[PDB]
Amino acid sequence: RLSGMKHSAESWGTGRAVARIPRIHGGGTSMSGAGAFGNMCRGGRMFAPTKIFRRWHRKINLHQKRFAVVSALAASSLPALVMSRGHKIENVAEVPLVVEDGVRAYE
Amino acid sequence: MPKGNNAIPHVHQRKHWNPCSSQKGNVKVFFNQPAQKQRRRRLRLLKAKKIFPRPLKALRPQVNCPTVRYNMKRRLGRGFSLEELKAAGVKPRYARTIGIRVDRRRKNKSEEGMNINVQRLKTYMSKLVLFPLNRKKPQKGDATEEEVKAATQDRSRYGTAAVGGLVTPAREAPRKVTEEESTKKMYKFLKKNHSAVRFFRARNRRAARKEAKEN
Amino acid sequence: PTRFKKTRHQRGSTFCGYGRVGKHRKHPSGRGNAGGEHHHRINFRKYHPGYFGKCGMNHYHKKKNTTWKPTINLDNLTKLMAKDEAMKAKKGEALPVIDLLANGYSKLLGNGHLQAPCIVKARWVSKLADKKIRKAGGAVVLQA
Amino acid sequence: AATKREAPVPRTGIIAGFNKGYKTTRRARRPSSNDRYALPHKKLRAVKAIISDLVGFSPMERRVQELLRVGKDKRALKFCKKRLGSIKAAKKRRAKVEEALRQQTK
Amino acid sequence: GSFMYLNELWKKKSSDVMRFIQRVRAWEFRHQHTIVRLRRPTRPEKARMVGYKTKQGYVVFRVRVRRGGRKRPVHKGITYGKPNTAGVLGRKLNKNNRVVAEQRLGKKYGNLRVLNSYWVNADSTFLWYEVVAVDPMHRAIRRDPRINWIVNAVHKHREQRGLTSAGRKHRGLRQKGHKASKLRPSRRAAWRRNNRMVFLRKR
RNA sequence: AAAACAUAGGUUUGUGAUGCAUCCAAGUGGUGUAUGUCGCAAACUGAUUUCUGCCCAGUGCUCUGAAUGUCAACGUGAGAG
RNA sequence: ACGGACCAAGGAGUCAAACAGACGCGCAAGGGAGGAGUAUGUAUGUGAGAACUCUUUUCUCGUACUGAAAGGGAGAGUGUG
RNA sequence: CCAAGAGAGUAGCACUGUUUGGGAAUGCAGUGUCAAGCCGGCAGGUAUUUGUCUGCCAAGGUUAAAUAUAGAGUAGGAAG
RNA sequence: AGUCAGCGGCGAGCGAAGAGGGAUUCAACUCGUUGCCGAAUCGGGUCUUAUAUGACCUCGAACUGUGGCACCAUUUUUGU
Repeated sequence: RLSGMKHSAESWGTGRAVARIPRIHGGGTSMSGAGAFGNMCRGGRMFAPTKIFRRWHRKINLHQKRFAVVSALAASSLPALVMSRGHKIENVAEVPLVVEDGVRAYE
Repeated sequence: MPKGNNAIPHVHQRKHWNPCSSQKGNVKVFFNQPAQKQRRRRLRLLKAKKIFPRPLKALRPQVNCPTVRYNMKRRLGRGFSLEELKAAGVKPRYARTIGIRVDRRRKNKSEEGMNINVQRLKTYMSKLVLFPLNRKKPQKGDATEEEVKAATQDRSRYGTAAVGGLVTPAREAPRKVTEEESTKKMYKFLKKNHSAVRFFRARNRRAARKEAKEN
Repeated sequence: PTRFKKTRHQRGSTFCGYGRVGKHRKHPSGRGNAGGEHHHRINFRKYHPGYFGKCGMNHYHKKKNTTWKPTINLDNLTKLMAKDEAMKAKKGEALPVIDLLANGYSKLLGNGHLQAPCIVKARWVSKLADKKIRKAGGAVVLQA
Repeated sequence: AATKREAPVPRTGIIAGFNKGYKTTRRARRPSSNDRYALPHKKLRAVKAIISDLVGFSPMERRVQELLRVGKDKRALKFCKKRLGSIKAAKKRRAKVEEALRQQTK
Repeated sequence: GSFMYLNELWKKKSSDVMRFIQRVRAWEFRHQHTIVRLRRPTRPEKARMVGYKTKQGYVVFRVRVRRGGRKRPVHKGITYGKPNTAGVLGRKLNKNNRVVAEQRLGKKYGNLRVLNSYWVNADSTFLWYEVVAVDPMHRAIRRDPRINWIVNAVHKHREQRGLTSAGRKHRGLRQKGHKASKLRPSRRAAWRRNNRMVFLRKR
């Protein structure tokens, strides 16, 4: 939830010879004063934290989804395409090669 | 920044309570939904299994139901109509045992409803099985035939025993206006009906003025 | 998607194409709505004229369903109507039957010139139907 | 009260313009027994009154009463309205004291 | 049912007669310690009608709570703040005195469940409520299948969750839809609802 | 680290307990005060010495002063409401 | 004028509503379901948020606008008399 | 031969505050004040009286299931 | 419906309900004011019975626990 982000760390400010960022609070740790919170810091936030609504999702129009498939179905038998598709069959004959449904029972 | 002429100043997610490195908080995504679907489904089915002798959906009335926008529509509404139930005859308590809803807060606005409903009621009943108990006499309601169903499994949807809708369809008419209607005035004239009410209304002109003009 | 974004095209480049001038840091110089009146006036006035003040009149607790929409105009209907019908009834010796409700609406406002008398079990009409329906020998039945 | 419930309302016959949606077929409502609501369920009265009697009056009641006794009777406009609150109530008190006195007087 | 009398009689608050009754009570409390068990109510009519029905487990308490309002306590009465919630006797106090009262009873022991409570008296100082409290341990009570609901897990208090009708009053419950509204899913819950976020499955 | 403060020494108020002074979320809370004007509280002045003028208009303060200007609720009587 | 001793590894324009354009993309006065729900095996499973969908009810937005309102409201067809 | 047995310093009102998108008041809380012939009571989003008409019948009392889990939850899966 | 509800330096900024579709549900429930009453019909204890029940005290309980009835009824009402 708040990965990185976790010392009671504060920015040290200016006059201190240094870039003016948050730094770790505490001594001895020898994390002591080390840059804090964000992006650029060791173990820190990253820039842009990783959001929950990504649009991992969609609609598709129904006519369209289907329509598309529909083109595809034809092109499932537009043979060159099919061959081209990595499909090979030396066997190749009727495109599609239409088969007994009797096959289906084979156990 | 880029030049593109697009749809002015927008986009939204970069607003309130979207928990940041802060915390907050009002969270309620739907991603659970697959699972949820399943949760509805898996359960639902699984429920059936358990219940199983039972026709599932419980008979309720049919209604025309609300509004203007709904003025013209019917839905099988909540409850029933004790009055109707009465009118078919049936002890409500008992009805509840049969699994036909009851109600009260159906105050029951008009006639039609009974009529329709008794038939609904009846119809279920026609399609009744009712299980008896053995040793005990089938008798009580005259509960019926052990093998007849199959009570179990097809839960049931009550819509089968008594269906939803009802409406009346009107047709072809070579005529009418000729008797009359071509004269029928509706260049306001059949507005008049409203008009009067409006116009004579409370704070409206015909009631106050006229009366005033009179004395 | 990431790859399309300007950013990709715009790295090594400081400003992000914002201008070398204008080292416009990540702040508003403005911020949300307001300030429209001083520093944005011209825009405000211009692009969203009629704002503010409030005037005319109001209807508290209004319940909009109650008004929910009713209107259709003429030729419109026929189209809804079976073409068989619409290529037939014309004469007045067959008035096909139209129930507004399914169409939605409730109110009839003029327009159209049709292509068959028919019956519209219709709920309200403009002036024009007395002059249209009627003129047509087409029909309105108001509901009851 | 039963002055509000009986063979009501053969609504008629068509939408708008003083009549509206459908010539009702006004079902048999309302057998609504909550019209039991007090009435003079005799019990109520009986008790209330005994005790009413038993307790005498209120200061105010008397107070207004005085006003009557003189006849400062637009007065209590205030007392009844303010003291009791609302216009009905006002009315209600008004009867209430008044009556009690008036018959009390005989 | 004698209560019918009792009740009306009981409405006669504003009178001398009562005020005798009141007065004795007003010396009695005024003499008396803060919270006391009772061997019976002093207002049975409400009690029985708020449900008291004569057997063990039913416990009676009379309780004294200072009336008035309150100050916003602040050290030395100083608020920094922007103006708004100011004043020593500023924020007025949302929770009700009864409710606090009950609640204080709720706090007062390590048992009792407010069944309910009613006001009995108030003076210039104290409100008295007579509190119907129940223990949920008597074997008869526990035995009692009518009330035993009282026993259960939700009853690890009640009064501070806001469960009396009165508590429920400040808790706002009215079923009058457009005067029922917001609080109907608590204060909060509905807030959570109402200010939800874009959970849109698809988009 | 003094020409500063403290300081004895100077001067006035406020104030006698159902009080004064005063602390306090609140309580039968606190402290001055386990006490009572040789008292307390409060401020000013700054050994001794010697003196300390004029102004009360201003601005405060004070007043037991006046009494009928004003000054909130508050009441009070007055119209279908 | 500032910053800049050195080398590794870090290290900064994100997700995202309505919305304007652009463009592809669907269908077209309709379109977009849409919430859901059903639904039957591939067989882990299954009677696929995500598989396939599949959809009656439709829902929802869209396919006249104008008036604060009360409210009305478009071939004022064209033409024609 | 008839009965006909429904919640009060509460409701209400003022007042104050607080609170509400709720508007001449959405609540609440305090304080004061403080209701029912029962031709009643409550509601009917512009104050009022005034009258109808429309919907309910409060102020005691209990009640799965469908929901949550939101950051710190615990038994036992499934994952990316 | 971020709406013709609307609040709001009325600005900023805010801002809802009803219905519909829909999920889930055969979900609904008590007391106090009704004649309830031939030694409280109760409960605690005890003791029986293998628990109630039986039984008996206790003594909680006639300041009222039971049962019955609970403004939807009971048939309102009258067929008493």
